[PDB]
Amino acid sequence: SINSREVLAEKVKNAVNNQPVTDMHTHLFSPNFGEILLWDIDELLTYHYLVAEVMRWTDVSIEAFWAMSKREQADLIWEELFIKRSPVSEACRGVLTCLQGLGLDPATRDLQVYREYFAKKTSEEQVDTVLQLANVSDVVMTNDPFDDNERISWLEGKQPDSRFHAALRLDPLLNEYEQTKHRLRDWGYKVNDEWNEGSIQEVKRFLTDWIERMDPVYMAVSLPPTFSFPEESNRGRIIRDCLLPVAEKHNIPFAMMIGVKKRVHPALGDAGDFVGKASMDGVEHLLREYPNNKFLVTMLSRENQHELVVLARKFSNLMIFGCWWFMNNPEIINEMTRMRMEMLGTSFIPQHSDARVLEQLIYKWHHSKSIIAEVLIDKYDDILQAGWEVTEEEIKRDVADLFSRNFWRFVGR
Amino acid sequence: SINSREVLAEKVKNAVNNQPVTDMHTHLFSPNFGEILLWDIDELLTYHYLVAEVMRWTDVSIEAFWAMSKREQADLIWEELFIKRSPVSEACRGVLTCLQGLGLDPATRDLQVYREYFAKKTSEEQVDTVLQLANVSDVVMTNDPFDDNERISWLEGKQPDSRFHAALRLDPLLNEYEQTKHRLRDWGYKVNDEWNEGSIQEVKRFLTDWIERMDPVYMAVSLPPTFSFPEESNRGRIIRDCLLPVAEKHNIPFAMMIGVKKRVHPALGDAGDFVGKASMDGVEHLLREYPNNKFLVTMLSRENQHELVVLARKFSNLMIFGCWWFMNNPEIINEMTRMRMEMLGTSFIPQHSDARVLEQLIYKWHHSKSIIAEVLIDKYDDILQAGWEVTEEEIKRDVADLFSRNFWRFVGR
Ligand SMILES: O=C[C@H](O)[C@@H](O)[C@H](O)[C@H](O)C(=O)O
Ligand SMILES: O=C[C@H](O)[C@@H](O)[C@H](O)[C@H](O)C(=O)O
Ligand SMILES: [Zn+2]
Ligand SMILES: [Zn+2]
Repeated sequence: SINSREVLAEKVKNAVNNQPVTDMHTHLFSPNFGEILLWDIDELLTYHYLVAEVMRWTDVSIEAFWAMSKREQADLIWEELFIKRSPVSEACRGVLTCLQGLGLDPATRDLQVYREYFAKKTSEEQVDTVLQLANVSDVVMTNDPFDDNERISWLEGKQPDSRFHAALRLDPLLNEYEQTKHRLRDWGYKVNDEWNEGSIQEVKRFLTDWIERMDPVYMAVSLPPTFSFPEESNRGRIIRDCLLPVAEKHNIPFAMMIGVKKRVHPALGDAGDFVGKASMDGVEHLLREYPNNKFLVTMLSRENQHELVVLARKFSNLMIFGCWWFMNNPEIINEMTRMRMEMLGTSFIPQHSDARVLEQLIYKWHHSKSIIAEVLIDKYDDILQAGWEVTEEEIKRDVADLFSRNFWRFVGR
Repeated sequence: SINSREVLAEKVKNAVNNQPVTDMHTHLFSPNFGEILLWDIDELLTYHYLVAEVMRWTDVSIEAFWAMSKREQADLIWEELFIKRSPVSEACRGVLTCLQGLGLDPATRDLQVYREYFAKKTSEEQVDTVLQLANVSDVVMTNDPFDDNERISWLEGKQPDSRFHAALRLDPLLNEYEQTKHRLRDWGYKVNDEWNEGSIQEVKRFLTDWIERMDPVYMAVSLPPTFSFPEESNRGRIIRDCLLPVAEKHNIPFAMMIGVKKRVHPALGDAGDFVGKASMDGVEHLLREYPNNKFLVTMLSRENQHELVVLARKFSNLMIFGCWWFMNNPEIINEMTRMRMEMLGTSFIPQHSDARVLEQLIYKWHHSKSIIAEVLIDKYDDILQAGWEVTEEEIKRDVADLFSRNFWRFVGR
């Protein structure tokens, strides 16, 4: 039986380590979609998190950086962030965890040798390897139909294998309708100059056509710190007249990733986004006024985290998830996961990888699981010491909810 | 390939229940038009059908009734027609069907709890709820340009959403021209004292102006039992020289609801109209003499129903529809629907709801569909007995024709 923190620690760590993970938000693609799925050490080293970091150290111009080849970029970052300075940051640590996880030894710092490993392997094989090592059963993608490369694949019949699931990303439609409406009409969606019945129906038709083609687990959008709802704006009316009705009809949840301030430093590309605290008014209104709609929410500002948890206490149709981006750091992952558990028990989704490069699934889940395991150990021990019987079976059940079941139960699949 | 009677009944009922309905005559309005759209339990209980019925029981004078507030009128009707006597009449049965459909429970007879349901929703939300429950996809309104409230609404650009369609009601123009002509000139339509070229072209202009503003699926008028045509009167002349030619040009059907005798009991208001049998001469003449015009007809007298069916056998430019008002009772709906199918096959429109209160769509259609399903089952079964085997697809086709396709195909939309 489990009758001590010591015994508990072992059981929790084992259960957490063995629980197959459903990664509900990533930037990975089923291997059959082609090169859009990024992988290998050079891709790991050029993750935009490391681009931002290297630029704080290197005298190499950002324009010169983008001009270099992928290998040149990787060599520079490795040299600047691993050799000239110890790789102690979270993103650098992550690269190391991946290498070790694949059987490569960071002790040698032999980059040329690490590279050879990847060269003698295919995309399909590396996917098998990584999913096995990271113990990830299901990966949810981010599918942007407004991206020409991504859109052509779906239109031409490309479909993910069983391990990969689609999520209809809609940032251009909701946040740039003034420019995006012209593309809809180019694709046959007769949206008019004014927001009338015709415009509302065509936008709904656009969403329905893409839902049928992708069979998404949810529709998503990243939003700025200034997000508000209700709102007399293109976004406010599209959400009110089109997105919500369609989502309820198909019982598809609406995922909102709030707090991103896009391109405060354009020259840095994907690495040029900032953060800002948002008002909870919009989320609060959406949850209260649309009780038949489901909402998946994650916020970027550290200062929004505690109140988001309290908001989940208020509305069952709100399912909070992950420690997103700038929140995806040990210090923050820990505080967020503890506040969440203390006020929500196990009724939340503690994490997602947001993996942009295949191998990251290894470090993202290993770094997170160790922290989540420690929180669970503290929480289980507190009730154990209080006289409660905790069985290994109940631990596996709870761990399964946190890393997989809660999501699937919420999406309705 | 259906050969057993049980499967046949099963497929017919499923097809009827699943078939999205086009309700081609109601007194409902798109929710954006305002409070003109009536809804909720108090509105249901004060429907004029129940006003007439409660007066046969209550000692409360009609004057006092009208003096009462809406909620007080509802309480009296509830007490008098539901508590003091079993609510077995069709209208009272309808209110119950509505409450049950909404998820409310008639068993408790808790009127206050029922009211609480409506109080927590908006008109927009309730229309969404009711259109779904009643599986009604299209509602045809009754739009009267002679009503100040309605007119100004159409003048200020108000447009119904895609679920609602307009029908240009002309009772004041055709039945009260003498008093109405002064309003036509007040609006810039210079009709002359006598019926000449100018008076004819200005009346046409009025019609055309409103057809362009409403884009009605048809033009309508309710007529008395004494209706005649040809006829040297304002109605006879306006119809001959204006209505018909204008209707033919725009290929717009002319709907005539014949048989009502207005205000035989003035104090009852909307619940004070009576019925009388009409001559078929006028309708016979119109169909034969104006073959390029389309006519939608429904009559109020039980005694007019059989010959109307026969008239439809004579003229393809006649499309009979629904079981109107005093005909909208199970006993009459059943005999009417059977006489119609027996002499016209599927070439007619069996029903319309005539809803004045939103929630009525639930009971109007539920009560009618069960009866129409019964008739279909019997007729399909009769040919099955002869050796004919229908396919489930042919059934869905026939059902679609009756509840929606016959109307749109007839109006040409
Ligand atoms: O976590 C960081 C991501 O890789 C971002 O670059 C991304 O834009 C963000 O997660 C999003 O999906 O909107
Ligand atoms: O069913 C009865 C209606 O509510 C009547 O009051 C209405 O005047 C009639 O249907 C009409 O449109 O002439
Ligand atoms: Zn992301
Ligand atoms: Zn009517």
